[PDB]
Amino acid sequence: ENGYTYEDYKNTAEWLLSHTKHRPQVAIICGSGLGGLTDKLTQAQIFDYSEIPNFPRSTVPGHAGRLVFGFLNGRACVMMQGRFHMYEGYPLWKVTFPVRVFHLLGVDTLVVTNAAGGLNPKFEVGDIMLIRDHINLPGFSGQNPLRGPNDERFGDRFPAMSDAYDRTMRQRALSTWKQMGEQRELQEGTYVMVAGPSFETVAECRVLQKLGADAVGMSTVPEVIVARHCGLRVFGFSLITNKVIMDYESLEKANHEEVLAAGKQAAQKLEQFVSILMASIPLPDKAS
Amino acid sequence: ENGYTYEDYKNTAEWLLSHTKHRPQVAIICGSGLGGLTDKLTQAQIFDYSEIPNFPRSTVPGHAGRLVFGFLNGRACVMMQGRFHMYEGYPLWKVTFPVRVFHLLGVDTLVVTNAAGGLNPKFEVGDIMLIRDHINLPGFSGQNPLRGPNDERFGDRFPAMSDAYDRTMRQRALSTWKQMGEQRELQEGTYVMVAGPSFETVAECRVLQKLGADAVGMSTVPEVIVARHCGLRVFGFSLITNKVIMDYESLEKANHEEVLAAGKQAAQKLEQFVSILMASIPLPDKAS
Amino acid sequence: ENGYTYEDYKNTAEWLLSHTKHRPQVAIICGSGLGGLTDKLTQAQIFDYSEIPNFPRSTVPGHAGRLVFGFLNGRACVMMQGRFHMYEGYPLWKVTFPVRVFHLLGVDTLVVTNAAGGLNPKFEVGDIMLIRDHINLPGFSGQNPLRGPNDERFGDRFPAMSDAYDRTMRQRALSTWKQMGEQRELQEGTYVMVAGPSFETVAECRVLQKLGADAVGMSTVPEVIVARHCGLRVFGFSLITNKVIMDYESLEKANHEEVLAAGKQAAQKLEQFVSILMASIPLPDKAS
Ligand SMILES: Nc1nc2[nH]cnc2c(=O)[nH]1
Ligand SMILES: Nc1nc2[nH]cnc2c(=O)[nH]1
Ligand SMILES: Nc1nc2[nH]cnc2c(=O)[nH]1
Repeated sequence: ENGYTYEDYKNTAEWLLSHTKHRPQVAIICGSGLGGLTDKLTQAQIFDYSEIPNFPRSTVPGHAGRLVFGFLNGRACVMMQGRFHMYEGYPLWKVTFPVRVFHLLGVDTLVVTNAAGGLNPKFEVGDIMLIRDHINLPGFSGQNPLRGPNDERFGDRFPAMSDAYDRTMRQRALSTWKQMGEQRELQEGTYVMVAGPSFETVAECRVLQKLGADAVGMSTVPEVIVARHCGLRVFGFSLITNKVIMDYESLEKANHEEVLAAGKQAAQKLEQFVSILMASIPLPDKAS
Repeated sequence: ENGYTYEDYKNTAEWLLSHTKHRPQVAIICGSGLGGLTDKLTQAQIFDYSEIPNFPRSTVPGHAGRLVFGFLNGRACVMMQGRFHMYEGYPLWKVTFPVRVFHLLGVDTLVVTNAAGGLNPKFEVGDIMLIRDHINLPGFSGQNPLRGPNDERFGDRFPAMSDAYDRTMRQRALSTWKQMGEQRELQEGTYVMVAGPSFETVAECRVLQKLGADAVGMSTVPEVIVARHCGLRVFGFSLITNKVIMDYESLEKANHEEVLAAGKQAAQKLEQFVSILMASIPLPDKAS
Repeated sequence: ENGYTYEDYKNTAEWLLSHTKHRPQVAIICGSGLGGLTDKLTQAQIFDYSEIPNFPRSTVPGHAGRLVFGFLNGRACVMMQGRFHMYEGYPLWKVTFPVRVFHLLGVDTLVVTNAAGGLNPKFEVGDIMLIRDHINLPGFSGQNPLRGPNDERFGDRFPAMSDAYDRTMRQRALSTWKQMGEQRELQEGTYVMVAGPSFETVAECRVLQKLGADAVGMSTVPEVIVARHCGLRVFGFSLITNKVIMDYESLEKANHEEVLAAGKQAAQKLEQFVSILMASIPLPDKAS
């Protein structure tokens, strides 16, 4: 919304289109440490956020912030390596800008990935959690990417989000995990978005737990919301990079070298899993 | 606050006053589908938000956004048909502007109405819920209409809200429902304001439930707060237009054609009920 | 962050330094009614917020808003009498500005004090609560003082806050309370920051209770967060000035004359307690 006008999304979509032979069907948003997925593309055309018109450039990253087009396991993709977060200063209408243009490019599905902390006791670090639902803490307070006058050309005023995370895709995902003969199971739960850049206190770790959250993070939710408003099929995963909740002798506290989640090894596992699912995402062709 | 200065409220009050023979004692804010209450006025003087000076115009509505003066069942009213919401972009000091000017017009009571979703299991759609209390989610985070320097000419710095919804008015309301010989009872509970324009996920529907909320909505609370700061008697109702909370087979999801709450029929029931209560609201005359 | 640049904190630190013979080791932030602690200083050099460069002046206070340097029970202090709150309009990067400059002055410890309402049933007004942890409601929604690009010269991007309130200092504080032979014990619990200037409804008083909060307030948390990001040892107390949570016959409601907490008497008790603890805060000298 604000700051951006429809023609803005229009000019950015047309520009990209006229600058790439590619026409994407699936946009993929890589979470921290899941950018290597871009290595899995064939015929990649890399665009630096900066080159792309109204596209929000990176506050610091950049060189870990690019939009790369290609083909992944059957599908025509567009991967955003290095996503925007509101903790970096971007208003939510800049953070979710990409999604609006992906819609105008022709994208019909959005797989969003992220790194998150483990709230559910079952979860072990390294785990992967299929996002079945979410709790939008910023949104309850006004920080919803849809705020402002609504463009009925994109969507409705009051979109429902109870059915956000595609049921089929999540079923097919659970099945694909099994068909791969995977040992540690594909977990599943509610992701709670929290804004601030600092990590949580035990007291905070307990309210999110009490609220029903399984993994906590600082992104995804805004993009899921504007994806859905546009009518995109959405599904995502969370790479549990850590976990906490004990005043009673924390013995640790986290920082960032912790948010690696077995680094390469565990990240590679999501990257291939995600690539395997390209086959399981419906062709626009109708494929009947 | 911000954007508005006292003389602004002053000029808007004086202008309206000098433009209307009417001097209101009760301001009524109509929720979605409760604008027909304006049909119940006698000697209506209709002002388009736009004509009124510093008055925030409607982002899209307008022609469902007007301030109409008149008499309703004994009382001298001023009804706002088409209220402002923060999900439309209005900062909370624009959303609650009317209340500040109604105070300067002479208003001493404010009946606020709204449409809300049912969180309490008891509630059936079509129901009416007497607002006994509220949970201000945006306010916990900073989105409180009172934020900014405080004008002691309007009120205190730290107004108490534990006694927001007038006890007497709510008693008289419960009684009036019974005197009307009403079948389905007048429900009563805590209203939780949530900002974002999109509707809630099941996971979100469960935190609001856990927090103690009975009906969820996206307005009222900001206006109740600035009404009280001014010293106005406040009371309101919620037209339960829908209800949800089940990951375990939602089978539905809502949108907006759902938020009708038996449309006309149920809305008419609140509109007359509200008109009947004009008799039950104390005359400034002291009436002793 | 925003609005302020590093050189800004730099110029304000150097200016103060060049304007005071003093070099502080402990910054103390006085809560409502705890400003008399400034009376306990020796060799005080008082600076009006206004005189100090980029320093946010007071929205109304001022004459209850000053930065006074001196010595308190062994330590070289800098006390902020009259702290900034976001309910007054200050963006969180103005509210927490002092802390950033105190860091540049040489401060290594920050004792923050505040007045709060009692959520825990045990607490009696007049009580003092050692802040062992907190729940940052504004931060969950985006209102975190660290938001914006991160200055690695001050700290990391994702600072941990699970270990915010210094364990040792809190142990030494508990001990000092006992060594003083104090009757009513030094309480301890989780402080929940809430923004809005108005006070809470019973319904709101119950969510904070359910969330695990022991005392509710409208400050401290933002400053604790930026203090920690800088690497400062932080510890604080809360003067329980009141308490509520009963729809079922509130019988009272609060306002501000209530937030006195036995005024002088109870405030004096925290002021001396705080002064006694100067001895218990480690000299930068290493003191080995
Ligand atoms: N807020 C938050 N975000 C995370 N991202 C990865 N781990 C965490 C965590 O523990 N907390
Ligand atoms: N947030 C919200 N607002 C509503 N207004 C009417 N129904 C609803 C609902 O289900 N949710
Ligand atoms: N929010 C809030 N702040 C306080 N500060 C002192 N008492 C209170 C209280 O009851 N509520």
